Amino acid sequence: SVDQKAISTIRLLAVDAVAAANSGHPGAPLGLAPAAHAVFKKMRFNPKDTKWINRDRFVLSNGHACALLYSMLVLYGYDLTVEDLKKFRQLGSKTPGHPENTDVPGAEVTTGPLGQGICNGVGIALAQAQFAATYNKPDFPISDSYTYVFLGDGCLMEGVSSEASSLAGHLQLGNLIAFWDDNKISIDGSTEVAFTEDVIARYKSYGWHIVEVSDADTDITAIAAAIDEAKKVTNKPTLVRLTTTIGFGSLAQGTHGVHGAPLKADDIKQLKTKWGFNPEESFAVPAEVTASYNEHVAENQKIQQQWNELFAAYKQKYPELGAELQRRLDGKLPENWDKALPVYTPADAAVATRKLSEIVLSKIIPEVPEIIGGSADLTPSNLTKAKGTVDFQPAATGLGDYSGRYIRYGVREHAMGAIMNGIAAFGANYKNYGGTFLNFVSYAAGAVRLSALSEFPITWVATHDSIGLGEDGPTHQPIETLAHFRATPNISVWRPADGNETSAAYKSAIESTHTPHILALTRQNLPQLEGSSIEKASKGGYTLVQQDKADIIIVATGSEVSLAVDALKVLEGQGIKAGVVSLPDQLTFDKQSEEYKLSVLPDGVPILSVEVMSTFGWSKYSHQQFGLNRFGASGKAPEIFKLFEFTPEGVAERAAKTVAFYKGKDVVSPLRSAF
Amino acid sequence: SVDQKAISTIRLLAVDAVAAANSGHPGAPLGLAPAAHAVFKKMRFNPKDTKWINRDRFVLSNGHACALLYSMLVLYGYDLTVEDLKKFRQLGSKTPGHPENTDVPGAEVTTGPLGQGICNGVGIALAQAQFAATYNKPDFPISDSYTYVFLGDGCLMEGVSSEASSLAGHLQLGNLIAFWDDNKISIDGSTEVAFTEDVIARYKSYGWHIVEVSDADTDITAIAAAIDEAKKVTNKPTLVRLTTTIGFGSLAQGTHGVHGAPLKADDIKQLKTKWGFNPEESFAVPAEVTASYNEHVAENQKIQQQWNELFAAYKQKYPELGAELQRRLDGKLPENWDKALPVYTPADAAVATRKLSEIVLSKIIPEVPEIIGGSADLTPSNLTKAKGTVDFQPAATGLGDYSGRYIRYGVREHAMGAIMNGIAAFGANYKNYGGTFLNFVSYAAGAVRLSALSEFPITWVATHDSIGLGEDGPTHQPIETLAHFRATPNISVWRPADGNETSAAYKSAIESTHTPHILALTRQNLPQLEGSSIEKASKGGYTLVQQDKADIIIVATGSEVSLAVDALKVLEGQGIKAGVVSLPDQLTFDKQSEEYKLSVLPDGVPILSVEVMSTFGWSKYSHQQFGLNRFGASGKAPEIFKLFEFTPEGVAERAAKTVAFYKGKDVVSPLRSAF
Ligand SMILES: Cc1ncc(C[n+]2c([C@](O)(CO)[C@@H](O)[C@H](O)[C@H](O)COP(=O)(O)O)sc(CCOP(=O)(O)OP(=O)(O)O)c2C)c(N)n1
Ligand SMILES: Cc1ncc(C[n+]2c([C@](O)(CO)[C@@H](O)[C@H](O)[C@H](O)COP(=O)(O)O)sc(CCOP(=O)(O)OP(=O)(O)O)c2C)c(N)n1
Ligand SMILES: [Ca+2]
Ligand SMILES: [Ca+2]
Repeated sequence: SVDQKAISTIRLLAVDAVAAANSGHPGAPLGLAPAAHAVFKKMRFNPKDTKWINRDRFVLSNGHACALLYSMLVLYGYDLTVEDLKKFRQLGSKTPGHPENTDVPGAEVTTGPLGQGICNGVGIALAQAQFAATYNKPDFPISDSYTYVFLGDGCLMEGVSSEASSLAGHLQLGNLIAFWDDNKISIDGSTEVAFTEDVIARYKSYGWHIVEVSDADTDITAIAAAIDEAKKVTNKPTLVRLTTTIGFGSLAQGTHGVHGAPLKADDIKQLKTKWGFNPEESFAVPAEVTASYNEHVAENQKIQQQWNELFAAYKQKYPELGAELQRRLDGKLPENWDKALPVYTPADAAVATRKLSEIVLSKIIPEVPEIIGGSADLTPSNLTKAKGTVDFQPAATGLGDYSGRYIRYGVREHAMGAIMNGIAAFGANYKNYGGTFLNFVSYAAGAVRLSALSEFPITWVATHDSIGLGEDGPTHQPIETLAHFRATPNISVWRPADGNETSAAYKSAIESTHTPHILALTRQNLPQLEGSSIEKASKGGYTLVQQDKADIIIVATGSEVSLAVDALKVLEGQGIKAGVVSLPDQLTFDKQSEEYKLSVLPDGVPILSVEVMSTFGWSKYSHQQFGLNRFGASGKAPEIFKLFEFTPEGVAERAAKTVAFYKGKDVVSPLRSAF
Repeated sequence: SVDQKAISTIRLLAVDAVAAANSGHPGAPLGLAPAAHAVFKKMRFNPKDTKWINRDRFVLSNGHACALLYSMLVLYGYDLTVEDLKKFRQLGSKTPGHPENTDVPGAEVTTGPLGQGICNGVGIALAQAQFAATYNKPDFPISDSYTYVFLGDGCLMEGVSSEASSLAGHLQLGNLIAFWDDNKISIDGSTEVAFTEDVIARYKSYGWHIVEVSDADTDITAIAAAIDEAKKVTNKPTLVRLTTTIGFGSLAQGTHGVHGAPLKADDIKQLKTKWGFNPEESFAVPAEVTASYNEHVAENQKIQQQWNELFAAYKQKYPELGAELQRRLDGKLPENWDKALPVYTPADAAVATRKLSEIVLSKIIPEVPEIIGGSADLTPSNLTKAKGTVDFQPAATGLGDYSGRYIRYGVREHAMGAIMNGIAAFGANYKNYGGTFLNFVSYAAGAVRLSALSEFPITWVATHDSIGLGEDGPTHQPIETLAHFRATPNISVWRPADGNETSAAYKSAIESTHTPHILALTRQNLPQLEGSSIEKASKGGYTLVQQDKADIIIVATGSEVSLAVDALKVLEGQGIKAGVVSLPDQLTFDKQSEEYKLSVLPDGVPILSVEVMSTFGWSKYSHQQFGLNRFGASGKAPEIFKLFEFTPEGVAERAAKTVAFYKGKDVVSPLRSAF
């Protein structure tokens, strides 16, 4: 049949791609080709409009199997060709060894790190439910799409998927349909060596629906029926158990050796002949397969055409919502939304930056409907919920509604991070955030790094940034955390010192389209600074106190800017004139012009950094660094600062030593380099 | 009864400690006091010998509840007193706001970051099973102890606990007995808002035994019976569901407000009067409670006394095993064990450092019985198993034995990291390791940081360290990872360049008693270096190529040392004389004498670092830094190095620019500072 020919075509494209690269993973593509064929036949999508907001989404969570995904995209006429398949795993190609959303048309997210994709699917489905609840009206199903996810044993072993699966079951996400590649083989061999749990019983315990397909090597009728069954269960996510043979058809099928290395040439020949293909030919695409797939594309394009007319009629019937939806699909924030950002003066009271963050959210959430977010069981400590908003919950629970804007993530930082990536991936201008303590953002590093690589504008509201949190002690107090994330490409790490800087940090985070943000916020109160503004803090680094005859410049962030200002006064009494630079975001600063940066960190003056955490990175901006390179302590926060000499006198002492160290030396800006 | 008085004493000590600090968590201590009383009565331990190797272990995974743990330790006469309780959460005290094994007698591990402690308990139980299988003989139950863990809803939400619980069920760890504080309250309120899964059904799906105690606020008889029941189930870990009221007895019992803030003074008064205590008194310890607890201590001490005689008789009956056990309990490695480390010369072939690591393990595992380890489903890629060894599995599976030495962790990096901490915490000189790709050590950051804070000598065998891995691409290629871990206090991060350096890295990792190690290892082959040795590499940094008239010194690590050596030859043809420093471990180097370090990085010469990852940290050792501060690429590894100019010519160009940049300047060692 044509279906059988399509499945063989998919299998052989994937094998041939791996063969051409002499690198990659043929086993799961061989095993999952029937399911991929069946799922894509049920999916609504437009290869010529990858951003249609009512498309079904597909996520390959077992991203090593991406020769399968690329083969589907090529066969369906996405902007990816057989010539691209021939360049699988080659430098600069559109077919990298794991899928990258920035590079691969039709890759919704970046996978390869196991466990992430299923969580991203949870986030796509969460966003779809919120979006539909916000916009759909009687006779206007603006959003009714599904989220289809493939995942393997490795994804099911990774704890992040347990977190997201528990939460997705709680949230009754009925448009999520996941498929487990139940092939009983991982890199170390049989799953009997390490993974003997009853997966289906576990998924039932989360409140998922289950469908089992015992012969998923051939039974596409049952796979299609499982999708239809899943669509009838509107209040539970579904797991479809696909019992497959890894490497189906290979001489080496059912073995770990077929997971992750190219097949032998004679094996590929026998695959081809058993399936009616020419063993002398590679990258074959039978025209009848193209014709069949083109029929489905044409039907999907007519569905999108009708959706466009539905949307036009929606704008006439619901003018306000229609204009809001249009603006979001255009990628534009509300005009002058930033006029809602709070502004402060030096006469205003001292406030912790966690509380300033609460106040920002309170003002901007009503103005910007595409902001949603939550906390990982730290809502009353991170201060992440705007009073009066409703939680995102299924209405059946009585605890919220899908139109809600605040997500109770539970104690699930890693899944929160990956779910945030999925919400961003949904599109529609979602600007979404997640609260935890800065030290526990580290639990989510796997997902945070992918926010950066995937270029998603997600935001971590990362409170309790330092030893300033006090008594909870060193298991809670960051030391290495900012260095870790600043050292990751494409992460804006804001550490605002006061009210105006906190507003600048949010302006950046919400306006972002390609850069994730981490906002490092305090438990303890900080004064409003003389010289701060949204305008200057938006530059990432700025001169807070200008001193034309400076003996030293002190560059600082966050809670240490006020400390630097107090140290300047101590230094005055010692006959030393200091300037102060505030550096709320190193990435934003780095992106400013060379001349702007040199105006902040000029030649001819020693520069001392002050930040109560690791000194790593700080030599970009300073000659000497005063930081904290040891773990913290459990005690009242002011006593910890005193212990470590983060006091006006301790800063002044180190500043005076810095001035003395450079006496008789020629000093150039830390911004200069040899290459 | 005295039991009732003991429970009240525990509750009120915990509340009074929180009150004195005006900080901390009274709710779970109030709810778990009955269970703590019952468990400690069943436990065998010696307050005067916290290291008795056959003690039962207790782990408080819900570490915020540590006022409960501290109260138990005080009441039992550990080296912790009521005066220490009065200093709860105060700077420098022995009663920090979360338990620290380095600080608190009777704290086996450091908890506070949720999810970790239960995984540590899995590791303690894994070690006990391996230890018992290694040493026990007929009539000689050298090791027969249990591992008791308390954990809450937050621990059950964290994915790391799912990973470890799946694995513990697979491993049939019948001496693990965990207790879930089922109080239905977390920080964000009722668990109905975020955590509605059927926990018991999930634990059954992992192969755990379940006991439910429906009135754990009072029914210590049932808690004791649950322990007895768990002890009869020798082939499954047990979860005991303790249905409790958070804050039991408080006016605010059963609310989120009692989780994490001090009780009101009038609330404490009514607690005291309802339980027969004086509301005017704090830190009361009724002498009848002390007497009852002392009886149990005296009995436990007689049990340890008999164990000491059993051990003496064991040494007579099993002389070789007895001497091995004695040496391990003394904390000593085998005499001259390091003579087994492989040594190489520059005439030997190029080898990837992952393969050099395999070869080291092959030589040292037979010589050092306290080495055990595993991989997170990457055994044939990390090369972490010595040929001929048997896996750690329950014999019932046919796949291994508890005497085995190799652990199949599955795709569970985070739990692997926390399990490694538990194996170290068991003691008996265990030197344990865990393999994954360096980029996925980041999945385990929560546990890695605790290895550092807890001072455990665990080892990560972290292969595939860079873009040198090639085609798997940027989702697999570290950039930020070494900077992150080097910026964490107390982590040795070895990046050996060749065979001799890899042996030095293992010498350090195995000899460690207080510092975790990460060994960053290559996929790709590297040459044996002229000038390397175990002796010099043991210093962490050393002069590989000395040049008395150097125009520049190039400092490098790992795969970039050979690159620096090749660049030196290019530079010679440009009339530039270079020296080369190899810096296999920055932490070890930092610990050398100031004079040694200056002999490696002298004044008066520009120094350029070369390492194909983040430049963060490198200014400690260099004036200019050539690194990779962007994500990688999917392609053949040599092509990626060429793309980013990590070639002999690209290094030479930057070295020549560095020499020119410092012409006419006075240059002092990067090791100098102002303070
Ligand atoms: C978070 C995480 N941890 C481990 C992995 C590693 N891993 C993976 C890879 O890194 C690919 O993403 C490796 O396959 C890698 O490409 C090779 O080991 C490289 O070989 P070499 O030639 O360099 O030696 S896949 C994998 C588990 C496979 O088990 P599954 O059951 O999920 O997939 P299957 O049905 O067997 O195809 C596992 C465990 C990952 N991708 N993500
Ligand atoms: C990995 C991780 N994530 C989050 C936490 C935070 N957290 C915790 C803490 O950081 C303490 O370790 C906080 O309590 C913290 O002390 C306060 O929020 C500070 O308040 P503030 O005055 O500074 O505002 S506890 C916690 C969840 C509590 O739920 P459980 O059900 O585990 O405990 P319970 O029965 O309610 O006592 C949660 C979620 C953690 N300890 N570990
Ligand atoms: Ca599998
Ligand atoms: Ca709880």
